[PDB]
Amino acid sequence: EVKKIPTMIEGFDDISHGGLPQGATTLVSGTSGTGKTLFAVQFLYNGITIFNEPGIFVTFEESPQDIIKNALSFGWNLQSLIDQGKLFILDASPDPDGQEVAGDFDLSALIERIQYAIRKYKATRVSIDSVTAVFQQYDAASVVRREIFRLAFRLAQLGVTTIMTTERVDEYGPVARFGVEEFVSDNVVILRNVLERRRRTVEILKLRGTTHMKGEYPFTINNGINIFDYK
Amino acid sequence: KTAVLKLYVAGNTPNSVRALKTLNNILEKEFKGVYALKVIDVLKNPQLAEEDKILATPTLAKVLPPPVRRIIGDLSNREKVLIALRLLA
Amino acid sequence: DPQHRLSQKLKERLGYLGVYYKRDTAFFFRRMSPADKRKLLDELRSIYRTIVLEYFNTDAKVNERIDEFVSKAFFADISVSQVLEIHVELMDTFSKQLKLEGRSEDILLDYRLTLIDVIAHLSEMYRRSIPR
Amino acid sequence: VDPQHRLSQKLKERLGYLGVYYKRDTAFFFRRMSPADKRKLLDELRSIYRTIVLEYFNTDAKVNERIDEFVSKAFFADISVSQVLEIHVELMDTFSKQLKLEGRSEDILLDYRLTLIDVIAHLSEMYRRSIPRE
Repeated sequence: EVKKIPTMIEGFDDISHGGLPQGATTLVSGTSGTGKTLFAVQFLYNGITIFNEPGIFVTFEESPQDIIKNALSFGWNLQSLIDQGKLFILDASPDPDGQEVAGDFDLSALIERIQYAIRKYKATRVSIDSVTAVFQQYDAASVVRREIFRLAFRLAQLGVTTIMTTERVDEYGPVARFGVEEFVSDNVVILRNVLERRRRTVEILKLRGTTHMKGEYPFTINNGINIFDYK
Repeated sequence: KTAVLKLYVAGNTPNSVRALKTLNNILEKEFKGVYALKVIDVLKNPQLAEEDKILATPTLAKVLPPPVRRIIGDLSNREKVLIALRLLA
Repeated sequence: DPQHRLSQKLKERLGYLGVYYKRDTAFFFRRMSPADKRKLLDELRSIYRTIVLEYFNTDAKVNERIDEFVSKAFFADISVSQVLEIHVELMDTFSKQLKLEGRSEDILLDYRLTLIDVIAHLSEMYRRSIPR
Repeated sequence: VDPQHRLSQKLKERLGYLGVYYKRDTAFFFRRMSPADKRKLLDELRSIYRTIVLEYFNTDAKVNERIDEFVSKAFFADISVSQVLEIHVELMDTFSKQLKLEGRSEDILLDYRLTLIDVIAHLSEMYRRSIPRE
């Protein structure tokens, strides 16, 4: 009764029985170097090149120019899509000259900027990477938490499908850092990278209100994410 | 001795109202020199917030005197504002 | 249409909440020494000339020199006429430089949008001012 | 000489005749009007601007006084330059589809950009005098 949109990421629409819940937010959590950013880029890249659905990529730590070239490192040319006006990178990373805090605040400007970008470019897919970085660029975890919830609420109302990437502490422990799984709660995907040789896995921990293949499945990073051995 | 400032606010939330109040009284009473303070509602002018990469509200973006710097919050900690207007070391 | 794109730009960047301000009459253009008068005037010329040549370029940020021009125009209380004079003189120079190249002066007409851009911004500061 | 140059000389001439500054009544601002009185104002402005444009460039017209009438209504209603440009654009759009249905060049529309500059220039000078001066 909930509908999903196809990610076209090789093997994911099968383990998830269709893809990502439309008009909702899916967390994609994992330690550093698990392919979260890669997942987030591939999601929008396919949306644009296969489905002609424009996308916004919101970045909280990496600069837009390091997103584009780290994407080159993954095998994709984002600047073309930006030049066609089908992809927009929203720079929500910190200013290197510093930002001094001198009282209490919220993240309203961030939310309005995103909503504005969505409507200006007519986007239906949004990627946000990586929301945990925010908690380290401001020391008020409770307002940061609230604003992340309120952002998810707004993204839903705008009828947009969203991926939020999140850092982990370890491959087996808390689902996401700073307890963001308490507000963005319904849809969680976990990515692990453990040891002979590295083994990478994807797990659909939760997809509230619908069916999905349960447990960990292996995948390789070869010009995209490639999940296998799941019948 | 010239100030060019932009204050990004979010509607008429108490934090924004406080910041405008604090900032106005500092400029008119403890500041000497010429100044122009632009107050922008991000709910009404989002593109302006995109241009300046504003994330939090309220945000105080000093254009002059140089160098360009950002101050976040309702501006309760006034010294951080004074140092920016150069009125205190 | 560049006309529709100036219009949408004005809706996006204008209509501020308010401008609070303090000006010094001693530093108004009309009250400056003859040396300070044209020194101000050379700065305005440079900024506007900078604005015009970067106006139609895709990845440049003309809007903050537009804002720097306007702030500068505002604190000196220069008239709209003086702004128009700056545009006209600059266009005259562009015209005599274009004749030596044997090229059309038709692009100059598009810079009229640039002028409208600047005058709009300057007026909006005044229109959105909160006196006293 | 060039109408851009005598738009220019005309603006310098108008500087002496203006008041040092002006005081408006906020009660008569556009933002405080009923939706009915709002559209009543904008249509008068539309009508006046259309008259200005079509008699603009006519030697034997008194365009400067309809310009003065347009500008006065816009200023005391606190109309923005942005709103004026919107009025111009709609009229130019109307002119454009009518010129294509007649098979004539749309290059005259570019000439009306001068007309717009004339009106907004006057309007902006009024705003420069909207705050106290000396």
